[PDB]
Amino acid sequence: RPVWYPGNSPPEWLDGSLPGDYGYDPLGLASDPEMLKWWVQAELVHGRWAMLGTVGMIVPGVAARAGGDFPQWYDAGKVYIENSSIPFGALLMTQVLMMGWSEMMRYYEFVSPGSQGTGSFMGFTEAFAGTGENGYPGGRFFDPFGLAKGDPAKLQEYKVKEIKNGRLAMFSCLGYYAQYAATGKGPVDNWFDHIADPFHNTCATNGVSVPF
Amino acid sequence: GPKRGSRVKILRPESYWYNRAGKVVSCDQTGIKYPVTVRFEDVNYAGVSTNNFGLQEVEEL
Amino acid sequence: DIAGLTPCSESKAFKRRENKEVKSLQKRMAKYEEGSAPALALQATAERTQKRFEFYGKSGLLCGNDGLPHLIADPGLAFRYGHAGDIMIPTVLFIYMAGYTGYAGREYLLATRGEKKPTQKEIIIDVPLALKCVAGSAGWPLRAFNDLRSGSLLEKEENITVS
Amino acid sequence: MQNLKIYLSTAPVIAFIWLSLLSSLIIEVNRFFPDPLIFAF
Amino acid sequence: RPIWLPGADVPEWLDGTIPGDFGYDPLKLGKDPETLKWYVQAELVHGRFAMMGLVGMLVPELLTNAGIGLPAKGTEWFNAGAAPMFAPTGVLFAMQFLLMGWAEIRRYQDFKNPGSVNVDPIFGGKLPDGNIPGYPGGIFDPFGFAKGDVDSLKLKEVKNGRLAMFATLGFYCQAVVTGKGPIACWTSHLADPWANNVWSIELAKVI
Ligand code: CLA
Ligand code: CLA
Ligand SMILES: CC(/C=C/C=C(C)/C=C/[C@@]12O[C@]1(C)C[C@@H](O)CC2(C)C)=C\C=C\C=C(C)\C=C\C=C(C)\C=C\[C@@]12O[C@]1(C)C[C@@H](O)CC2(C)C
Ligand SMILES: CC(/C=C/C=C(C)/C=C/[C@@]12O[C@]1(C)C[C@@H](O)CC2(C)C)=C\C=C\C=C(C)\C=C\C=C(C)\C=C\[C@@]12O[C@]1(C)C[C@@H](O)CC2(C)C
Ligand SMILES: CCCCCCCS[C@@H]1O[C@H](CO)[C@@H](O)[C@H](O)[C@H]1O
Repeated sequence: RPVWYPGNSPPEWLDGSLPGDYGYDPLGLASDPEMLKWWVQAELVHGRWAMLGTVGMIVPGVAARAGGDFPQWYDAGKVYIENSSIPFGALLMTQVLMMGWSEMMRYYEFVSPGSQGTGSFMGFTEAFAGTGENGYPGGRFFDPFGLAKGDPAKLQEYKVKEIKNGRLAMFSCLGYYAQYAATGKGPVDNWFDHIADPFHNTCATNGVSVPF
Repeated sequence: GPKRGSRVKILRPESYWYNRAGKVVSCDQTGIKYPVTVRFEDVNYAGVSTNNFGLQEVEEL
Repeated sequence: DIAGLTPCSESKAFKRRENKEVKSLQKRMAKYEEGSAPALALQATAERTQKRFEFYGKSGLLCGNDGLPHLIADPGLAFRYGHAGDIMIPTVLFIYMAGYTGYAGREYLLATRGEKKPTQKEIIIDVPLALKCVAGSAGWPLRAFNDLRSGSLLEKEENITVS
Repeated sequence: MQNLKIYLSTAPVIAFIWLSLLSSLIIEVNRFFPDPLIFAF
Repeated sequence: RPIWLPGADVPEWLDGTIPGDFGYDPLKLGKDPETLKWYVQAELVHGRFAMMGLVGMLVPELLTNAGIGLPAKGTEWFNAGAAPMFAPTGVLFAMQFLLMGWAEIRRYQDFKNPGSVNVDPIFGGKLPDGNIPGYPGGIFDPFGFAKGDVDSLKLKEVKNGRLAMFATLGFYCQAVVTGKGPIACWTSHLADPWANNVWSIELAKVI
């Protein structure tokens, strides 16, 4: 198996079948078998918020080239409550209400996979029952196109794509933060700035990353 | 008389296990003054986990 | 009023006591031009200190001759004459603070008692079992009465004595 | 990770960690709610 | 069987025996049997007061604020502390205490000795009883329910009692903050749901 840092062998505990398992645990935090399935969900969740976050940053940025007046991802928080029309408290506290429902629901299917779709949440049996893997609910709502139902050999082949596209969305979304704190400008602005004058726009020239 | 492994309460006035449960490791069939030998999970001051008693003192529960 | 005292708001030495501190403080911060944080840090404390004075005067504490707020123990005095917040209320707070950790220490010793060797279980805590007790300990007043009346709180007469 | 937990469960560790959770909390309660003589608020 | 949250526990000492049991007792107050017996009655007595009581808060203020028809004297439920007229609060209070405490010690000494609060000689006259444990029946069920819907009726008492208790606490905390009446707190939210929410005022607003 094509491990990272070729020439070594994977940590002996995880050689197993996990989508996108390259044998990378250099601090050995999967050593607890009970805890590993908790990290596998932890990644899957971050990978899914990443891939939504990245597009959510780039598109309003890319939208701004043609005009169309959007903000950058930073200071899009202000611009909305600048124009407001609903208070900040009501919004953040509707978050915690609706959002906390899903997560605290998402959790007790991880704890005990049987419940959450036994029934008696507005019916909806088998939509929430979960398909048995850690971070994959499946079902009617979460899976409207009925994918991950037919051929499994094609499914396991998506589960790999999802992670590998997720691990990249995270590692890019670390760039959006870091290259904002330095250049103080949007992600697609930088993607033009370096594509225009690559030589003087590079990382060493932001005056922050390379202090003197 | 009393039998091995069965729990016991000890009424011996001078003791660290007085009124404290213990398990007989062995009982002798003999005329020994202090035949029965108990064993306690607790530790004495001396570090002693076992002692011999008389039949008149040991009582089984 | 009570016990030959006066509410600190209508006190006098208390008002000296408040306004003598700011003077000694401000005469100190005249040594720092406002471009220094020490000019700000001292300022912020003078405004911080005056807040508490308007708080102590308002809340109705009783300052004796010295101008320092005293307290009053007796319920029949604190309650009837209106200020019980000195002890009478927080003496309830503490007991629920202290008994909670008190009774949460008893269950853990029970839960960890029956085992092969409880000793190693006292050194090395299993935090989940300790968490289930920290949770279960709440409402100990109602759970103490019940171990009290059911007879499960005491260990009765198999205790050991000497002579 | 098995044995790292069991060490973190030793008596002095929790004694440090859990007091530093009170200590910190009791410190910050005094940051936002300063100078609490009586329960008057 | 319904659970408070579907994935957790149903604690060992608690099975689904009694009605209104969804398996929620985090602090584990009831454990030994002779206690759980007690609290079950403590719930219903609350659940029953809360239902009746809340309607004392809800409806009178509703009438007044739902129109001119029969405006409620005493205004909002916490403005009816005033408007005693005939008798002084010193006496009218200790008339209650003496009067209630007769009936409610009768209720306890029944829980203590279940069969008969009062057997036919003592407490002259009266003593009809016809009493099962945990519910009085007898006098207190005049129309003669427990016609075979009991189990359902039992579930319908608790589940409404559970809610009126919880809803009552809102009346307290709301009025303690917004200083308005419930339908004032009601409509003002229903008017504009966002700005008139909680947590925009005084309480989570500490932020
Ligand atoms: C017109 C109204 C009226 C009504 C409805 C009643 C009804 C009753 N009277 Mg009566 N009574 C009346 C007028 C009335 N009385 C008048 C005008 C006088 C005086 C001339 C009396 C003098 C009187 C006496 C002397 C006796 C009754 C008794 C009774 C009870 C007999 C029933 C029984 O044995 O069942 C079982 C017994 C019951 C009491 C059923 C319980 C029903 C209710 C809930 C009990 C209420 C009792 C009352 C509140 C006690 C407190 C008042 C008192 C201590 C000052 C019955 C409740 C007998 C009794 O024991 O009551 C005092 C009795 O011996 N009556
Ligand atoms: C949590 C367990 C626990 C409980 C329920 C008690 C209960 C009691 N102790 Mg005690 N004690 C404990 C731990 C505990 N102790 C420890 C750990 C020590 C020292 C190593 C002592 C030292 C001690 C002395 C010297 C005396 C008592 C006394 C008493 C009695 C009066 C209460 C009192 O004033 O104590 C006051 C408490 C102290 C002075 C020290 C307590 C310090 C804290 C509470 C210990 C830490 C608790 C532990 C970390 C909890 C872990 C919880 C977690 C595992 C879930 C009461 C029966 C007194 C007595 O017998 O009078 C009747 C008495 O003279 N105890
Ligand atoms: C989830 C995520 C991003 C989510 C983005 C979101 C929600 C978007 C938010 C926004 O749209 C809003 C809300 C409003 C917009 O206007 C603005 C923003 C704010 C942009 C990033 C995760 C980012 C997470 C990252 C980058 C993590 C990198 C972790 C690494 C490399 C860890 C490696 C190791 O752990 C292993 C693998 C194994 C161990 O043995 C060794 C070590 C080293 C410990
Ligand atoms: C009875 C009650 C309210 C009664 C109100 C009455 C009579 C109102 C009367 C009035 O309005 C009128 C009639 C007219 C007005 O003019 C006068 C007044 C006087 C104003 C509230 C109970 C209120 C009771 C409440 C809110 C209880 C909430 C309990 C919860 C949330 C959970 C509790 C737990 O016990 C469990 C379930 C499991 C444990 O493990 C965990 C814990 C937490 C211990
Ligand atoms: C994470 C900060 C708190 C430190 C304690 C968390 C682990 S809890 C820990 O879990 C181990 C699992 O093998 C047990 O062996 C151990 O007894 C238990 O205390």
